[PDB]
Amino acid sequence: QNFHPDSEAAINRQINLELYASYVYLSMAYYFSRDDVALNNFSRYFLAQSRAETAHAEKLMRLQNQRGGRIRLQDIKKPEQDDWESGLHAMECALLLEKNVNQSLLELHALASDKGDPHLCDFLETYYLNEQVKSIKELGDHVHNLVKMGAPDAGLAEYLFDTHTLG
Amino acid sequence: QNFHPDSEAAINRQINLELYASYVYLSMAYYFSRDDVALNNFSRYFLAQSRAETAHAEKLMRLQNQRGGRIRLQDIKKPEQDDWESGLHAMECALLLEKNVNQSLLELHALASDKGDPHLCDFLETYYLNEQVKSIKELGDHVHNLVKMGAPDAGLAEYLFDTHTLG
Amino acid sequence: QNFHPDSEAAINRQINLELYASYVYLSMAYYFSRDDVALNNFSRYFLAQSRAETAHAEKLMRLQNQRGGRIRLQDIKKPEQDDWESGLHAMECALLLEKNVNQSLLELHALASDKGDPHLCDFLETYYLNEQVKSIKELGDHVHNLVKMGAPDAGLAEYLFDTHTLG
Amino acid sequence: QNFHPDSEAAINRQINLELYASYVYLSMAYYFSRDDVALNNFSRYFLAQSRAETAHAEKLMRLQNQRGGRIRLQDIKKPEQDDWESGLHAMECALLLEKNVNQSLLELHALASDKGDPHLCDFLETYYLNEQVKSIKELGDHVHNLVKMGAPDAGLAEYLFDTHTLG
Amino acid sequence: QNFHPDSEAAINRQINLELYASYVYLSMAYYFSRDDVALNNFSRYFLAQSRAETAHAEKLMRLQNQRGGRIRLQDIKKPEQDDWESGLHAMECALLLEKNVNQSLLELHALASDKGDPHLCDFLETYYLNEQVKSIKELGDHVHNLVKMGAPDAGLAEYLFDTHTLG
Amino acid sequence: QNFHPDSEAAINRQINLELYASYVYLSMAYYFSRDDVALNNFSRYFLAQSRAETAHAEKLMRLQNQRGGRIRLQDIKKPEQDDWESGLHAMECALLLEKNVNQSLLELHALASDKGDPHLCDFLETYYLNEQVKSIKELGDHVHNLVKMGAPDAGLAEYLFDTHTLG
Amino acid sequence: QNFHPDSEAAINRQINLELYASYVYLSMAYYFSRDDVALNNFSRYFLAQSRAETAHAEKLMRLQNQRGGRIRLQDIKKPEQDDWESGLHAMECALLLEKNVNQSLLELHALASDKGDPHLCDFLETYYLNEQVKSIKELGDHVHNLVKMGAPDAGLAEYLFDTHTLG
Ligand SMILES: [Cl-]
Ligand SMILES: [Cl-]
Ligand SMILES: [Cl-]
Ligand SMILES: [Cl-]
Ligand SMILES: [Cl-]
Ligand SMILES: [Cl-]
Ligand SMILES: [Cl-]
Ligand SMILES: [Cl-]
Ligand SMILES: [Cl-]
Ligand SMILES: [Cl-]
Ligand SMILES: [Cl-]
Ligand SMILES: [Cl-]
Ligand SMILES: [Cl-]
Ligand SMILES: [Cl-]
Ligand SMILES: [Cl-]
Ligand SMILES: [Cl-]
Ligand SMILES: [Cl-]
Ligand SMILES: [Cl-]
Ligand SMILES: [Cl-]
Ligand SMILES: [Cl-]
Ligand SMILES: [Cl-]
Ligand SMILES: [Fe+3]
Ligand SMILES: [Fe+3]
Ligand SMILES: [Fe+3]
Ligand SMILES: [Fe+3]
Ligand SMILES: [Fe+3]
Ligand SMILES: [Fe+3]
Ligand SMILES: [Fe+3]
Ligand SMILES: [Fe+3]
Ligand SMILES: [Fe+3]
Ligand SMILES: [Fe+3]
Ligand SMILES: [Fe+3]
Ligand SMILES: [Fe+3]
Ligand SMILES: [Fe+3]
Ligand SMILES: [Fe+3]
Ligand SMILES: [Mg+2]
Ligand SMILES: [Mg+2]
Ligand SMILES: [Mg+2]
Ligand SMILES: [Mg+2]
Ligand SMILES: [Mg+2]
Ligand SMILES: [Mg+2]
Ligand SMILES: [Mg+2]
Ligand SMILES: [Mg+2]
Ligand SMILES: [Mg+2]
Ligand SMILES: [Mg+2]
Ligand SMILES: [Mg+2]
Ligand SMILES: [Mg+2]
Ligand SMILES: [Mg+2]
Ligand SMILES: [Mg+2]
Ligand SMILES: [Mg+2]
Ligand SMILES: [Mg+2]
Ligand SMILES: [Mg+2]
Ligand SMILES: [Mg+2]
Ligand SMILES: [Mg+2]
Ligand SMILES: [Mg+2]
Ligand SMILES: [Mg+2]
Ligand SMILES: [Mg+2]
Ligand SMILES: [Mg+2]
Ligand SMILES: [Mg+2]
Ligand SMILES: [Mg+2]
Repeated sequence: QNFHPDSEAAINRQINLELYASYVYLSMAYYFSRDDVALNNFSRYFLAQSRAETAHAEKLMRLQNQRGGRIRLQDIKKPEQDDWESGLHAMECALLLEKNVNQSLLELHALASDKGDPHLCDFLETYYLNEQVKSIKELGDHVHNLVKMGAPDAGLAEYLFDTHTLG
Repeated sequence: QNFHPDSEAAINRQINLELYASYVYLSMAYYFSRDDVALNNFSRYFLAQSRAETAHAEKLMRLQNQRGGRIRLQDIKKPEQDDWESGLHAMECALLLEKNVNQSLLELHALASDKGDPHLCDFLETYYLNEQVKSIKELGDHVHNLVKMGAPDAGLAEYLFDTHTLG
Repeated sequence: QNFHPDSEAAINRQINLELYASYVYLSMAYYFSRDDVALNNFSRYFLAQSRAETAHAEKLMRLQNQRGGRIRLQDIKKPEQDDWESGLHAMECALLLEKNVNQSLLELHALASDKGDPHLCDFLETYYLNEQVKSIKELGDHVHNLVKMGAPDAGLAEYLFDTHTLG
Repeated sequence: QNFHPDSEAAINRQINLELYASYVYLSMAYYFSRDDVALNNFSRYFLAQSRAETAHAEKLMRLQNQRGGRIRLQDIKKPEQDDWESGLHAMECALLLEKNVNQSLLELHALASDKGDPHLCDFLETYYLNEQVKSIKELGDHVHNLVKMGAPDAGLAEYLFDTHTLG
Repeated sequence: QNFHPDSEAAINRQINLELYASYVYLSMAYYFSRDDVALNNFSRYFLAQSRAETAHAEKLMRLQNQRGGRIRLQDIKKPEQDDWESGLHAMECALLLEKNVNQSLLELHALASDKGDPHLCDFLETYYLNEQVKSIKELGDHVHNLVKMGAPDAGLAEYLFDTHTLG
Repeated sequence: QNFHPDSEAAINRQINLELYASYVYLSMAYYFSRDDVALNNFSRYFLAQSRAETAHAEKLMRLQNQRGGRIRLQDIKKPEQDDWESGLHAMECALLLEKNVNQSLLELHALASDKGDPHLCDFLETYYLNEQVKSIKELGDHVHNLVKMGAPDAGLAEYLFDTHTLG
Repeated sequence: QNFHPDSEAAINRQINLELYASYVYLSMAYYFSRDDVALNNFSRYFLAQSRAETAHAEKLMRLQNQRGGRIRLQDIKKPEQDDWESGLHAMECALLLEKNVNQSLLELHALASDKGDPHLCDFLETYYLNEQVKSIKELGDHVHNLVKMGAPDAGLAEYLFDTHTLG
């Protein structure tokens, strides 16, 4: 009922994007536990983000079931890098990822609005759009502090941020 | 130390296979919560399996870090089906998946043995090989009961199994 | 005192028979946990019976010591089958076993009576004869329900009995 | 999977040997509660060993089921003696029994290694090989103390050992 | 009802025998607290036996009342010795006493059986015959340990038995 | 049983090496509590490592006893330095020590494998090989952070590491 | 301040002697857990002594740091024997060791007195001299009881001492 085929397909694309985001954060988490990086609170922070993205994907999969759509899964692409370079660079990449996921969600909302699907609009507003705003804000805060502190080249910056903000 | 490049690569392949298994089980979980399947304990059972496979993948990623190897992630391929057909068919597919993952782990163990890597052999024996045996046994039990009960065509079989064994 | 050599020997034969019964039930327990049988409550039920028969044997061994007799152990023969065929067939075999053990106990009681051994008669009446009656009754109940339900050929019967009576 | 027929048969032989060990210890337990031996802590010690051997047998029976093998039970032979002669002699016989069971387990491990069965090797290493080493050590300790104390001919030795080490 | 005069008289004889046994054990208890014996746990052990025999006598007196018989008390004869010689000798005398009391109870049971008095037979089987078997076994155990330890001439034997088995 | 003389000797050499490692860490602990070093959490960290190495030595001494080998102790050589120079240098020396101890353990495992001693192989895999991997990883993490922070010449680096990672 | 170079060197010699004493007691502890000695409370007693000597060494190392001295470690020599012969012989060797350590401490006190170092004198009096007196007294008590009991040749003596004084 009131579930447009374009919306079903767009939900499936968003599911894949959320799973991709989860994979990016998983990669980041295990980069920070390398013996040549060893920033354990950066690691835990990104692991927590990874698990949150899996929950984001699952809520959309539940939505598809609830609305009578058909979940169509696609390959989860590997992240763009295996070496994330530094705490600052990972934070900057996460910030860009969240902005890109946000743009996809806003396009999905525009599609739902065009199709007159208020249930889908409310779902996105309730569980996704403000979560994205908060995440983009948090990551921007972290990027700003790391830059001001002199990361990645100032030897104390990422260590101090790991042990005081993320710990 | 004592970490052969062939082993590093084989660990990365096993990481990908564990993530694939997690994805298969996630797909199965959300198949069973469709409005035309609606077997909620099959759904929860496979969701729990999915989360266990993610843990399997993470332990190998930790092993790579601990040994000084480099994690190299690859695309997580989508599962072979989106429509898993029945509770019995999903159980049979899970059984085959676990046997295939087991064969990969036994090949990894043979490689570790050939390279004289007792730490890697013990890691596989401690966390993987018996887990696989138990999982293959459990799934075989479930397949047998579903077949004997008359699944998928006997209308009460999958429902009764959902509500008594998996619930 | 008042302990006839025929009674000493008959007690030793009964010890062996109780140990045999324990072995039969152990075999049954592990038949029901095969991956092609997988009736876990049948398995637990027969395992509990096995442990009870070991206790039956030990009480007779204690009796021999208390009365000044000499325990003389013999081989414990393997059970008649390794494949118990079905839940119904195992229950029917257990019923026959308990009737046979009961007949042996009643012959032992008749011998004790003939030898004027009231301590031995009371021992059998107190710990064995009513236990056997209760066990034969319980197994007869189980056989009747399984037969009426359509076991072994009705696919739901043994499963439902496992999950509702024995569970 | 990866379960060699020679291994299936060797597991069945080991099951029988563990059940035999349990029977030997049961015989010993009830020897020590004779009115002409009356060493109640020797009795309890060997009864506890008997129950441990039954658990050893059951774990192998479970392994057979888990791996898809077929349990094939054989007669449990009676112990070599019904009169165990003394506390020292029983301890010496138990020590020899455990060494013989250990040799059988090491042959089983060598077979599993030859067949490339790391799951079976790990199973034996995890639950059997160190248990055997500890048991052989404990029994050797007990034999040494009993010999030094003058057992069986020094009238106080077995009594004092019963009441201070085993009690 | 169904209470034969021969049984009434035999119950009265058994009452007297139980009271005699209580007196023997009282004498033994106070022998072991002499300043030239001073085995306080032998003393407590026999005092406990004395009190148990008084209970045995009282239960028969209650039986007489319950059945409508007439209690006819007789002198309680003094024990055969006032000097019980040693811990071993007292244990051996207690063993003989319990065997003699057992023979009297078995004769009483035979009389009750001949008179068709199942209530009296059951009373003896329930409260007397197995108690006697257990007591004869316990005393035989104690005699055996004391003999093997070298009592009464080995200076440490009775002391060690007092402080470890009876204490 | 199955305990090769070469293995007995190699175990004794490993005992000595573990005791040496304990001594190195004890020296390091008391270097960091000098009035001209005064890094109390470096001190506590290395003291904890010292106590862990003593436990490593004791477990091998117990193994020798359990297997019937003869412990043969040798002088514990003093550490290579009394002045450990800096927090970074001590961490780098500890890392090299643990790699050297690891290589000795892997040689011991290879010897045990060659001699067909699965109990010894499992002992090393269970209690030593993964402990070494974890320790080498931890020390590598610490070295990396100290280097990146600018230790030993950056005046705040070792102090901050002491007070945030090791405290 | 007021810390003479002769005192610094003598403290370093005493550190080494305390570590040697700890090693002697460690050797003794593991002698008593051999399968041909098996005196578990002798073993625990000497293990506790070993740990106490390590604490004695550490307190002197702390003293060196507190006073601004330089700890200079030396090899810890192996104990004089690996086979300690008997419980009595080990106790006699421990008694001689403690007397020798006491003489070294009294020489250290005489040196501190000659150098006008009341802090060092008080340190020795507070933590070492009375501890040594108590230890020499305790070991003398143990030697006396073992000798009087007939150790090592009286088969019950060391066993009884293990189970009553040290247990
Ligand atoms: Cl908000
Ligand atoms: Cl921030
Ligand atoms: Cl900086
Ligand atoms: Cl298991
Ligand atoms: Cl099942
Ligand atoms: Cl149906
Ligand atoms: Cl009833
Ligand atoms: Cl029923
Ligand atoms: Cl049916
Ligand atoms: Cl152990
Ligand atoms: Cl012992
Ligand atoms: Cl003796
Ligand atoms: Cl009883
Ligand atoms: Cl006794
Ligand atoms: Cl004596
Ligand atoms: Cl780990
Ligand atoms: Cl770190
Ligand atoms: Cl700085
Ligand atoms: Cl004092
Ligand atoms: Cl003492
Ligand atoms: Cl002696
Ligand atoms: Fe998201
Ligand atoms: Fe996000
Ligand atoms: Fe897995
Ligand atoms: Fe799996
Ligand atoms: Fe029975
Ligand atoms: Fe039965
Ligand atoms: Fe066993
Ligand atoms: Fe055993
Ligand atoms: Fe009585
Ligand atoms: Fe009595
Ligand atoms: Fe170590
Ligand atoms: Fe280490
Ligand atoms: Fe000391
Ligand atoms: Fe000392
Ligand atoms: Mg960190
Ligand atoms: Mg690609
Ligand atoms: Mg709106
Ligand atoms: Mg809203
Ligand atoms: Mg977020
Ligand atoms: Mg349902
Ligand atoms: Mg594809
Ligand atoms: Mg292992
Ligand atoms: Mg699993
Ligand atoms: Mg079931
Ligand atoms: Mg046969
Ligand atoms: Mg029964
Ligand atoms: Mg006893
Ligand atoms: Mg035979
Ligand atoms: Mg054992
Ligand atoms: Mg006394
Ligand atoms: Mg008279
Ligand atoms: Mg009694
Ligand atoms: Mg500090
Ligand atoms: Mg040197
Ligand atoms: Mg191995
Ligand atoms: Mg470590
Ligand atoms: Mg002992
Ligand atoms: Mg030397
Ligand atoms: Mg002391």
